[PDB]
Amino acid sequence: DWEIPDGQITVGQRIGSGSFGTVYKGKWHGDVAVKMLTPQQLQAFKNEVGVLRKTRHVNILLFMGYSTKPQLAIVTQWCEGSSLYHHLHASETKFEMKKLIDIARQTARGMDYLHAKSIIHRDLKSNNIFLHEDNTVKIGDFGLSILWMAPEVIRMNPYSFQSDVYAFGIVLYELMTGQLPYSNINNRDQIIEMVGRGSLSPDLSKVRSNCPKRMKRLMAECLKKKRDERPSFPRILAEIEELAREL
Ligand SMILES: CNC(=O)c1cc(Oc2ccc(NC(=O)Nc3ccc(Cl)c(C(F)(F)F)c3)cc2)ccn1
Repeated sequence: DWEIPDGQITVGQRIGSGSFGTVYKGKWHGDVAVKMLTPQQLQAFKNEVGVLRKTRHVNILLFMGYSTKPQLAIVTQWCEGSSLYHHLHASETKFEMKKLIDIARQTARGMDYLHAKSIIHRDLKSNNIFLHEDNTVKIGDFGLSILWMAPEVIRMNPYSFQSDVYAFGIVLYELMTGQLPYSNINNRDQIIEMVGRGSLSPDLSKVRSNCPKRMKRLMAECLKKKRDERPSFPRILAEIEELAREL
């Protein structure tokens, strides 16, 4: 069992807070993150712990334990650095194509793993891909998001391995263009209607000129409106892993 008895974790700096939990930096045999949940959100707690326990993979945020006294707390490793989102869209940081692809490859490894464990992420986006120490991808759920929704998710079960695939295609888009899709649509409501209705889809011409042919192909395959035309992560992982053998 992975329960951590009361009194063992030293709870430090409050890191961020939301409708569904508050996260602190912690000390428990070194640095951890501690996510506090209110007593009323027990079910959420069990469900989040339930999925985290199912995972042991270098590109997934490492689950370490939980506490029921005196609070509902989830304990993960601590990551240093910032979200892929922050790297791509908030910092003049322009990655090299080799680095971009390596990020794609690691994200794909993580997502491939999650699906192998029968886990649909449901909320994949660049805000949830942590660049631990600038190098290693840690996929988790850091939320406490329409841009990454498949048309079928938009329309309102809509969540599948293939809706995850689509979100990942949108991550690919960000990596390959540096931008977010639909940057030219000032209206969130418009994006929801048009993407749902079929009317709207990302402009793939916005990609870097040094973007690999195999990657533009892949991206577009991940973004297919009919979810059954989208490829699975083993294929995706294999095409990327092949592509990265451009060394
Ligand atoms: C600057 N550094 C930090 O701010 C920092 C903050 C942290 O706080 C966190 C605490 C808990 C979580 N909880 C999850 O991620 N829950 C999760 C749910 C579903 C699924 Cl599917 C998964 C998945 F995909 F991993 F399996 C994970 C995420 C982040 C951790 C490390 N570092």
